[PDB]
Amino acid sequence: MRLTNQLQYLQKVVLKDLWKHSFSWPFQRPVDKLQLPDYYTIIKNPMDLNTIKKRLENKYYAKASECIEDFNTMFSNCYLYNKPGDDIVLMAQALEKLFMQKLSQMPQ
Repeated sequence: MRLTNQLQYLQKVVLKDLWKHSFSWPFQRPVDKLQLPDYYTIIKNPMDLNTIKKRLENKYYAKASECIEDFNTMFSNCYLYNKPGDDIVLMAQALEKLFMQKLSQMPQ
C-alpha cells in the first residue's frame, strides 16, 4: 500500500487534538444533564482516551503500532455496540476523521 518520535507525535499532536475536540467527552473518563441510558452507552466501551494517554505517559507501548491498535479498539467498540445513526457514533466518526488526517501527516 524514531520510535520515540512516532510516539511523541501520537501524544503531543494526535491525542492532543482529539483530547481538545468538542466531541471527545464520551471517550474520556470521568463523564462530566446526561441521561442514564446515555451514560451506560459511554461507559460500556472499555477503551477510552484516558487509557491511551496514560500508556503514552508511562512508556507502555513498545511500538507505535500498538498505540494505533488501542485507538482502533476504541472506535471499533463504539461502532460495534451502537447503531449507525446514534449520537455517540457520529461523534466517534468525526473524531476518527480527525485522527486519520493527523496520522496521515505524521513524519515517515
